[PDB]
Amino acid sequence: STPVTDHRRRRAAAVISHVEQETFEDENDQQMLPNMNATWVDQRGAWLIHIVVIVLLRLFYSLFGSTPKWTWTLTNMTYIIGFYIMFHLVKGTPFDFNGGAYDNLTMWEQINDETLYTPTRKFLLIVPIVLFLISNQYYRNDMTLFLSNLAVTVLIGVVPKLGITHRLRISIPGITGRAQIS
Amino acid sequence: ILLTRKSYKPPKRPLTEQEIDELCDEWVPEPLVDPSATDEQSWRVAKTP
Ligand SMILES: CCCCCCCCCCCCC/C=C/[C@@H](O)[C@H](CO)NC(=O)CCCCCCCCCCCCCCCCCCCCCCC
Repeated sequence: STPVTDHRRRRAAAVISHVEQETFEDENDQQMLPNMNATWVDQRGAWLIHIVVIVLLRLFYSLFGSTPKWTWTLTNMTYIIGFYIMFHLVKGTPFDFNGGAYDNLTMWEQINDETLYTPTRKFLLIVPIVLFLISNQYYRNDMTLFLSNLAVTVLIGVVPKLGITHRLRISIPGITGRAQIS
Repeated sequence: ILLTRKSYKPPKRPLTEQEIDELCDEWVPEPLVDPSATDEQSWRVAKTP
C-alpha cells in the first residue's frame, strides 16, 4: 500500500527542528497567486498605523490615571504582546488559498514572499527598540520594571523576527505539542 | 547593525544523491566524431594516388 501522490504532512520527531523546504508543486502553488494575507503590509499607511496605535494605547493608559512609569510599561508590554499574537502565533491563512500551501508558516514569514531584511522588515525591527528607548527615561530608577521590560522586549519582540529564527519550531511535550514540518 | 544589512533571500537546499543520479542518467552525449557526412566527402580518400 503505497500512495501514487505523496502530499502528507509530517510532524517534528525532535525537540528543535526546522520546517522542511517545499517541493516543485508547492512552490508553484505558492507563487501562482499574490498572497492576500501578507500584501497589505507594503501599501499606503501601514507604518503610520503602527505608530498611531502606540499613541492611542498611551492616551488610554494615561486616562487610567496611574503614574508615568506604570503607564509606559503597560503601553510597551501591551504593544509587544499584541504584535506577537498577531504576527507570530497563528500559522496559515484565514481563507482558502490553494491545497493550502501556507499551512505551516506564520504571517511574519510570509511577508515579501520570504525575502529577508526588506525595508518593511527593517522598520518592524526598529520599532520595538525605539519604543523601549523612549520609555527608558521614566521607570529607569526601578530595577524590577527595567529588567522585566528589557527581558520582554529582547525576548518577544526582537528574537522571533531575527534572520536565524526563520522557519524554527520548538516542540516540547505537554505544552506546545508536535509541530508540523512537511 | 540591523539597519545596515543587505536584504538577501534564504538559500536553496543541496541536491541529494538520488537527484544527482537521475540527472546523470538523463544526460546524453554526442558521438566523438560526426558520421553524418563521411560518405559524401570520402571521395578524397578514394582518389589519392
Ligand atoms: C482572552 C483574552 C485574549 C487576548 C485578547 C484576544 C486576542 C486574540 C485575538 C487576536 C488573534 C489574531 C489571530 C491572527 C490575526 C491575523 O494574523 C489574521 C490571520 O493571520 N490576518 C488577517 O486577517 C490578514 C490581515 C488583515 C488586516 C489585519 C491588520 C489590520 C490593521 C492592524 C495594523 C497593525 C496594528 C499594530 C500591530 C498590532 C498591535 C496590536 C495591539 C493590540 C492592542 C491594541 C488594539 C486593541
